[PDB]
Amino acid sequence: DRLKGKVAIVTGGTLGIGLAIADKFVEEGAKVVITGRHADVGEKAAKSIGGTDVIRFVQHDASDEAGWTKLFDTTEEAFGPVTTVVNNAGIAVSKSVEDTTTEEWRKLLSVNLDGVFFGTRLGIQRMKNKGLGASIINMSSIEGFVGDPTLGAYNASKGAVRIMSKSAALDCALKDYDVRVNTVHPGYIKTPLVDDLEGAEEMMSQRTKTPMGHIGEPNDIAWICVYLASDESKFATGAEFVVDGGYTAQ
Amino acid sequence: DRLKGKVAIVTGGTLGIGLAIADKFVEEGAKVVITGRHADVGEKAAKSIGGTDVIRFVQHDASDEAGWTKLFDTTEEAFGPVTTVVNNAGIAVSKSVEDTTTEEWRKLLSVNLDGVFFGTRLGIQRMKNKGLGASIINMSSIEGFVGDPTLGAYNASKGAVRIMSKSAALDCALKDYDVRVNTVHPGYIKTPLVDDLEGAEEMMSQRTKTPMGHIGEPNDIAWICVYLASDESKFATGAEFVVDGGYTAQ
Amino acid sequence: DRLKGKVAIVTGGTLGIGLAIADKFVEEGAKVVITGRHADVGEKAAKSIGGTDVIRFVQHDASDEAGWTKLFDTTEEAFGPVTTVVNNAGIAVSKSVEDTTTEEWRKLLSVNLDGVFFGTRLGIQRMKNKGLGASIINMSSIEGFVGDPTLGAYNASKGAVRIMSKSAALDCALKDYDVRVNTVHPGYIKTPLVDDLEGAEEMMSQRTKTPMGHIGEPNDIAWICVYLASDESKFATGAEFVVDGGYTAQ
Amino acid sequence: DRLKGKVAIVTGGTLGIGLAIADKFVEEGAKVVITGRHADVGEKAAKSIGGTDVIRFVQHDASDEAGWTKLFDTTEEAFGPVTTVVNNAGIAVSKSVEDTTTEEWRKLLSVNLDGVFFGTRLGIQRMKNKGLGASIINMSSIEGFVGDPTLGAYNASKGAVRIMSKSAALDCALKDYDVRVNTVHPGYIKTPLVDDLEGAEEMMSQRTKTPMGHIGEPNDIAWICVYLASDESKFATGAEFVVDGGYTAQ
Ligand SMILES: [Mg+2]
Ligand SMILES: [Mg+2]
Repeated sequence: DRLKGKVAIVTGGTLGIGLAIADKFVEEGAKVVITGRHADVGEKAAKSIGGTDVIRFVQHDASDEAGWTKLFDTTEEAFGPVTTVVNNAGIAVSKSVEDTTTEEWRKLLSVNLDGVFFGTRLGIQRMKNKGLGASIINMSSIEGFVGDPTLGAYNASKGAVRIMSKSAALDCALKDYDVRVNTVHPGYIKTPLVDDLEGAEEMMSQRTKTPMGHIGEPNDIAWICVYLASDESKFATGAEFVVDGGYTAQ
Repeated sequence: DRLKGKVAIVTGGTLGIGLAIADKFVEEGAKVVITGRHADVGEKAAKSIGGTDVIRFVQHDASDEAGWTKLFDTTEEAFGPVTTVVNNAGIAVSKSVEDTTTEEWRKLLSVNLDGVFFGTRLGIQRMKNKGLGASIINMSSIEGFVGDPTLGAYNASKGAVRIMSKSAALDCALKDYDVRVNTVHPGYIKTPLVDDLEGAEEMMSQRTKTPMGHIGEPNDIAWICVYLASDESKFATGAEFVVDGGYTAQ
Repeated sequence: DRLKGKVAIVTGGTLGIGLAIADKFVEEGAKVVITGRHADVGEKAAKSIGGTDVIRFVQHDASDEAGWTKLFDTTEEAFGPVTTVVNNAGIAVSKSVEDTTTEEWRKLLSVNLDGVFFGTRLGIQRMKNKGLGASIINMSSIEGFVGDPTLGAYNASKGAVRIMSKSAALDCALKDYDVRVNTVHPGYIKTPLVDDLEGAEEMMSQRTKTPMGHIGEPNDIAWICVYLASDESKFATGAEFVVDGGYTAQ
Repeated sequence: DRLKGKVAIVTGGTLGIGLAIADKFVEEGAKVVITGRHADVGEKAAKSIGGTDVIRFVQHDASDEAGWTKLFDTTEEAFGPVTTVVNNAGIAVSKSVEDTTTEEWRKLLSVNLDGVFFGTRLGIQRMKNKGLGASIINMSSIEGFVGDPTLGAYNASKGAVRIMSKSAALDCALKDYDVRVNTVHPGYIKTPLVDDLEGAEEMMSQRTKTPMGHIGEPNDIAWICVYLASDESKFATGAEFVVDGGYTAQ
């Protein structure tokens, strides 16, 4: 068990990428709380992985600052001290910077940026100085690395997460908090969200997009998260982890 | 005159970096509108560079979305079609991610991020398809590249500006808008803000910080902006320009 | 066993980083050939990890092009088809670009650059199209990311390894070779070489160097290589993996 | 005259990119020595820009270490102390890492890497501590940033130049040598070399390659070199300058 004794919060954990991360975390012996906006989906999501001795659903909107403090108390009350925060909750808008409304601009940043900030900030306050091998894993993207002309606000959010985590990682390092902070940069990953977008996977699978000629699967992101959640990565902080089938290598 | 016929809006243009950018722009034959929050500082700032045939002050808070539209109308009414937007307005908070209040978080992002978004978006809408050699120059930072443990929210903002601008450049490139978008990444620059911070220049001048052993001067940032504003840089877009005395090279 | 059925060649595998990589690889069920220049060191290195059913020493200088072919034949004869090449062999010279003799320049590049090229090229030729989950792992450095004023030729080499590997990954991806190529970028790692350098660990442990306040240990590099060698990382190619205690994050 | 009093050596200066750099340098008032392997081409190249009071051809192979010392003596004897070295000489091979012969591997690195090293090293020794506003400009590439599956050895060379220059820049900075070192990263630039390759510009102009939909012209690289050669860039060292029509921004 590579995550023995670990206690993790995975936001957006009821579907797609966060679901697999949750799945593999429990598999490696961690206790897990997954968050989502819908109780029915969330409960069934948690149950699909295991019983309440290893995983629980908690309804939480990642942009809900007050809820974050509650989320931590509930998790600790369930499983004990939190060791791992995976800020995975995120939304995407398909708009150019030119075509981005302010309502869209602020809605997306509310989840993608403020949510990652709330979880990082709270995670540091709660996990520092307890010798937990604590780990904050902030879900950025390939869109944190390069631009996409139709993902303006998303790019801003993922680029914001990338460098902020470095800020967080340095602080924790310098203050011996025993908290690492890192970013994971998924390329295109096959999720039900992508399967809803007609022709999207086909677009993403083009060699000019993803060199390997296919997009990834949620477990590809899950395994890199396990590495970063485990003490195997005790010397890695402030770094970006790219799993994109070669998207950003060209 | 390398900026002949250019018409520029320089936000935060009444002091430090934006002041010199304005100064050199007029020197190269551009017409310039500078923005600031204080009229007494702003008017005198404009007068120190030239008369109203080449430069004007406009009171505007860069986080003021509605004001951005007024700013464009006033500039075009004064000088004709805008060819150059310099998103330079920005504030800094000296707090770790851990110690960052949400008010500080939102105040800083409102100027540093929303303001760059407002000016980029409006700038694209207003400058596209007019064959102006149009140029959007977004002021990021060395803090868009690496972390600083006491600049959490600032890192987030400058990282957001870095990758969003890339989004913007691609769209403009792909759509033949004749608008380039680029980022400038100043290192430590001697400004009245820095001279107000006791011992700050001395900290920034340490070789572990700035290899050259001194910090820069506003004209150092001014000249790279001129390059980016002129048609000498017609093939440069979506790229980052670093002037930091070697800060990020180590 | 995360490396079940894997067959690996670890160059420079008799000491420090390559030693632990070899150690953990066998631990995860891989068969391993380690290379070195000295038989007494090498044989004992192999014996310390296991018997000849799981690990063997082979005397080979990584700059030895002809030897590379012998190395592959011996490994396959011993263990079957090679699935994993770890280009880890490398030397360092403590000279500025200014003070670098051409002999030092060429000696270092012969091991650090030519050796990684020889092993990548041969590895691709030998491992492609066999459905092995084949993985080339090229040992770069933090010195592939940023400069060091007293490591001129080393920077050149590690920067060469970083971008060449990307070339390699794309080709393998685009041609469906089933070979991934990635780079690992160790920061300062406690090795017998470092313990031989008086005061070196102390210099590397300074917060201006390594934020965490200590340097790493060979197992820190070992575990990221395992990740990259296993099918957990099947969607990762052309990417850089940084384990440096935060060195490059500031 | 932005290059008043400057004395520059431009290798590969008889054609394409180096030719324009030479052209614009003289235009900005610098004295220039251009190098090439053919006397007839070189002489006519120099004459096309001006008389021997402002530019001279010198036959030199950039991989010729001994010749470098001669090149410096001849230039200084002609125009006085050298202030600017532009390492622009370079060759490309269209081979994958897999398909790269060692003869090709070593030939390309001999010009692209050893040549840049010889010029950087010699430039530092000769230009330091003379208050010349000295500038070393090393021609890397977009291929110093991302991989290309058919430019294996080229990628290695341009990635090597990128990080080595940082090494050089840090050293000069830390030692107050008054020498900056920087890299320029051309994307696709229309040269007679490209015009010789059938369908190449058409390939390079595809939106999936260069967002702007066309490739650049030698003067695009020329102007960024002028900036870096002038004292306008006195605070820029160890940085990469990307002029690629958006190639690397996606
Ligand atoms: Mg750094
Ligand atoms: Mg790319």
